[PDB]
Amino acid sequence: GKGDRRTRRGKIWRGTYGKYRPR
Amino acid sequence: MKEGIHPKLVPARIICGCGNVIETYSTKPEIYVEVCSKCHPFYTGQQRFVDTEGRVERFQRRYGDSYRK
Amino acid sequence: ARIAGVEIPRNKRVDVALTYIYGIGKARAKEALEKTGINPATRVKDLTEAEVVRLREYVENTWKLEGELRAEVAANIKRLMDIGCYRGLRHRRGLPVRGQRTRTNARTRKGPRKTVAGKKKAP
Amino acid sequence: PLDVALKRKYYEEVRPELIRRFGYQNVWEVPRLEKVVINQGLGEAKEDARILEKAAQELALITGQKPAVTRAKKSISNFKLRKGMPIGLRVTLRRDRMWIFLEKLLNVALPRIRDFRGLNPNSFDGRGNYNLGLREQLIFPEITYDMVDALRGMDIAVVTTAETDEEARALLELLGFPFRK
Amino acid sequence: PRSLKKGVFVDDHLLEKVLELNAKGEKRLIKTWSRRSTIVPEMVGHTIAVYNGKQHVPVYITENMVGHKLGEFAPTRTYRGHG
RNA sequence: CGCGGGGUGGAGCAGCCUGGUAGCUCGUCGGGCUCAUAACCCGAAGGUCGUCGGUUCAAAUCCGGCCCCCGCAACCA
RNA sequence: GGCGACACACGUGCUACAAUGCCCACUACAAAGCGAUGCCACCCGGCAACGGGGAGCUAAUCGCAAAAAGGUGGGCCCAGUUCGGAUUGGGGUCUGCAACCCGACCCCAUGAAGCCGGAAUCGCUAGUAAUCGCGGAUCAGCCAUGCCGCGGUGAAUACG
RNA sequence: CGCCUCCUAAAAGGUAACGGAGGCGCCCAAAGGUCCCCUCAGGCGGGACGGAAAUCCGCCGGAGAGCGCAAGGGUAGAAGG
Ligand SMILES: [K+]
Ligand SMILES: [Mg+2]
Ligand SMILES: [Mg+2]
Ligand SMILES: [Mg+2]
Ligand SMILES: [Mg+2]
Ligand SMILES: [Mg+2]
Ligand SMILES: [Mg+2]
Ligand SMILES: [Mg+2]
Ligand SMILES: [Mg+2]
Ligand SMILES: [Mg+2]
Ligand SMILES: [Mg+2]
Ligand SMILES: [Mg+2]
Ligand SMILES: [Mg+2]
Ligand SMILES: [Mg+2]
Ligand SMILES: [Mg+2]
Ligand SMILES: [Mg+2]
Ligand SMILES: [Mg+2]
Ligand SMILES: [Mg+2]
Ligand SMILES: [Mg+2]
Ligand SMILES: [Mg+2]
Ligand SMILES: [Mg+2]
Ligand SMILES: [Mg+2]
Ligand SMILES: [Mg+2]
Ligand SMILES: [Mg+2]
Ligand SMILES: [Mg+2]
Ligand SMILES: [Mg+2]
Ligand SMILES: [Mg+2]
Ligand SMILES: [Mg+2]
Ligand SMILES: [Mg+2]
Ligand SMILES: [Mg+2]
Ligand SMILES: [Mg+2]
Ligand SMILES: [Mg+2]
Ligand SMILES: [Mg+2]
Ligand SMILES: [Mg+2]
Ligand SMILES: [Mg+2]
Ligand SMILES: [Mg+2]
Ligand SMILES: [Mg+2]
Ligand SMILES: [Mg+2]
Ligand SMILES: [Mg+2]
Ligand SMILES: [Mg+2]
Ligand SMILES: [Mg+2]
Ligand SMILES: [Mg+2]
Ligand SMILES: [Mg+2]
Ligand SMILES: [Mg+2]
Ligand SMILES: [Mg+2]
Ligand SMILES: [Mg+2]
Ligand SMILES: [Mg+2]
Ligand SMILES: [Mg+2]
Ligand SMILES: [Mg+2]
Ligand SMILES: [Mg+2]
Ligand SMILES: [Mg+2]
Ligand SMILES: [Mg+2]
Ligand SMILES: [Mg+2]
Ligand SMILES: [Zn+2]
Repeated sequence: GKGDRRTRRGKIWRGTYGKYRPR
Repeated sequence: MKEGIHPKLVPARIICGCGNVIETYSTKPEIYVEVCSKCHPFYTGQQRFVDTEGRVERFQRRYGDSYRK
Repeated sequence: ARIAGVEIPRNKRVDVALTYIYGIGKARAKEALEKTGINPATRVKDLTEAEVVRLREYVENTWKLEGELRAEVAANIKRLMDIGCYRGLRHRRGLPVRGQRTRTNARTRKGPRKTVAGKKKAP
Repeated sequence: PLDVALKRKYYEEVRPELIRRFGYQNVWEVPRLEKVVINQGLGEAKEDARILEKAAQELALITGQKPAVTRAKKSISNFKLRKGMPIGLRVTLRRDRMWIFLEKLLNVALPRIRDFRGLNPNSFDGRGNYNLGLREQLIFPEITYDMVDALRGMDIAVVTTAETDEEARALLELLGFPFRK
Repeated sequence: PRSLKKGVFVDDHLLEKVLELNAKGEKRLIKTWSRRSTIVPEMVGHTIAVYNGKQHVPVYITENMVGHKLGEFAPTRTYRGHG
């Protein structure tokens, strides 16, 4: 879910990037 | 020993995860185990596992002495 | 009782099964398998006895798990409580530790509500 | 009798080390193992079931010896206990069946305890006997998680002829009992 | 935490206070307001008076509380529960 | 030391007879409706049964002493 | 230092309780805005936050930029789970004189309540509700899930 | 108001008062017969859940346990299991 930061969905929510949502 | 009330003990081969084999008697002819006494980290002498730390926290919080002497 | 001391559930893929071990999330499940050549899709039921010990050996030796991890987590809380730092008082009285406000929620840390009586109006 | 590794070890290794450790003038002075008594004080099966069966069947697999029922001596209201209710299983292991169980208890069972850090050195009888307690019965190799239905533990009494704790601790460590401290 | 590309933070004025004591055969009672100054190995054995906003609480510093800030040991709010 | 009855959540009453299970109405507290209150609606908490002692595996319940509180009786002389 | 307290109580919201869903990879289609100790292409270090290089743009030109739901392919198979992401341990990053009280982010681990919510109660009549994402003001940073805007997909129903 | 136990009852028996205290009006198909075997309570030390007290082990322990229910007598060289 959007609250799960360790996912490509939660990173979109916080507007941030990481291993779980790279660019 | 009373007749007909006990399970027959038979020669038994016990197999551990460290390729170890034990020749004992049991009610099952061959038993496989994931751990024995020949490899338990307590049994195998000191065998300090993942933790050789102690700790080194905390006074080993060096890096660095970069305040001017 | 297979690896470490927990039986990882059969019928599931091996990568999710290993997560049922305290100390292994999804990313560590990704490692151990790849570092040992076991198809992450293989069902636990369908692993060699050779693959059991190969998966087991690495898992149990690379990182500390179940009981020891809890003992080292407990040791650090205990340490914070012993020295008397502000985090140590939080873990004592049972209040949150990471800056969260307590006027309203904190229920995960406080537990069920303890409803009290309130101040009254005038008729 | 027959050949069990632990027994042959008691004579070959442990007896001479004991004599040279303590100076026994008589060969019957040196400590011996006498019996192993296993106690499952259940009480869950007071009336809630005759689960004593599935628990004696597993005690029978672990020891090779059919357990016997123990019944409540007195009645106890707080315990919900009428005098005579079947509230446990006890089995007295002696001679070779004692060795075979002790041999597996050290070689496979105690290591299978999770967070195992050695047997308590303080649990000696004061008079040379030892007791320990287990919380799971699947610590033993004859028991599998598929064959179990509910976790039951036990008390293990190992009786020796040693007059003192000091002699008995030497007897049990030399045989291979990992003591914590 | 503070980016270790930068140093471990001590307000310097407090750090002088302790290195003089070591040199002169410590220890005096050290009263500071730098609740932020990181506890640093040159402090163990001393006792620093930390201002929590009202008072200077004494703080005896031991080896097992080094990676911390001084304010951690002089709490700022007194509680005692509700009636 | 004439004979009865009674003592249990805050109030008033079950439960005792027949030992194992504390209950009912109001009240009290949190929410709701109302502009607000009451009523009303939704939730919850509070009694180790006057007391000491005994019987029993187990006592509010059964037995004995004490405390307290109401009721009856006290006739022929 | 406190405005961030916490036996409690209420309002407004975010995230969900899953399969019309979740997850990974591939691949499409916006609008309105902002941008000179500003936005940062691309490049190497790093699992990542970021760091170091380093073009272009005083901006219908260069940049923020990837829009997301969607479309395709594959994985999960009804579990308190590959649902959910609170809480907590450890390790870092960055802005800042300074992140103890009291920052945001990233990574390993931890993985709570929650199985659709009592009495009661809110909004919306159409490109509306619902759902998807995007930008701006404030601003060193930011507790923004708030506000002011922006388009994407797109219903049900009105007897009275 | 009949029955049982203890005391009063003055070391045989018996012995009164509106003298001091309790109990009975059942029960058991084994709680009966016999044979064979077994020995308690409690104290302390030891043992997962497990507590003052469940079950287990060692040591001590002549009977203070038990013997359906009052009391007394009796009793493990059994009447107890
Ligand atoms: K008359
Ligand atoms: Mg997830
Ligand atoms: Mg220095
Ligand atoms: Mg796990
Ligand atoms: Mg706070
Ligand atoms: Mg000799
Ligand atoms: Mg045999
Ligand atoms: Mg001792
Ligand atoms: Mg086993
Ligand atoms: Mg002995
Ligand atoms: Mg009262
Ligand atoms: Mg009352
Ligand atoms: Mg009645
Ligand atoms: Mg009744
Ligand atoms: Mg009631
Ligand atoms: Mg009210
Ligand atoms: Mg008005
Ligand atoms: Mg009202
Ligand atoms: Mg109620
Ligand atoms: Mg009374
Ligand atoms: Mg009762
Ligand atoms: Mg007359
Ligand atoms: Mg509420
Ligand atoms: Mg909100
Ligand atoms: Mg709300
Ligand atoms: Mg942006
Ligand atoms: Mg769960
Ligand atoms: Mg639940
Ligand atoms: Mg999950
Ligand atoms: Mg932390
Ligand atoms: Mg801060
Ligand atoms: Mg479900
Ligand atoms: Mg609904
Ligand atoms: Mg309208
Ligand atoms: Mg959604
Ligand atoms: Mg800003
Ligand atoms: Mg916050
Ligand atoms: Mg926004
Ligand atoms: Mg008569
Ligand atoms: Mg009669
Ligand atoms: Mg006489
Ligand atoms: Mg007499
Ligand atoms: Mg006569
Ligand atoms: Mg006469
Ligand atoms: Mg009578
Ligand atoms: Mg008959
Ligand atoms: Mg009889
Ligand atoms: Mg008979
Ligand atoms: Mg004990
Ligand atoms: Mg016990
Ligand atoms: Mg009796
Ligand atoms: Mg009686
Ligand atoms: Mg007697
Ligand atoms: Zn082994």
